[PDB]
Amino acid sequence: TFKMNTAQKAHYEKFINALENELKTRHIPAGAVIDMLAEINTEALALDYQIVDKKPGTSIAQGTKAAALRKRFIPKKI
Repeated sequence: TFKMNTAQKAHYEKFINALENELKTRHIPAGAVIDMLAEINTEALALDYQIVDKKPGTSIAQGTKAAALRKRFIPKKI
């Protein structure tokens, strides 16, 4: 994330942490992940970056931690 500025990184980390928190108590199905990506990327757009799912069209398992999330949901400057 060395290419990203502080605003982009703050937004991205807020997302990763919130996502980890959601996953404490549930699985998130593939269609919900797609909806989530559109929601967060619409916001990230205003900050000139996007989050890319490296495992697109898949669900996310309960208990998945931030370090794992960061390897799957990768931020890229637009």
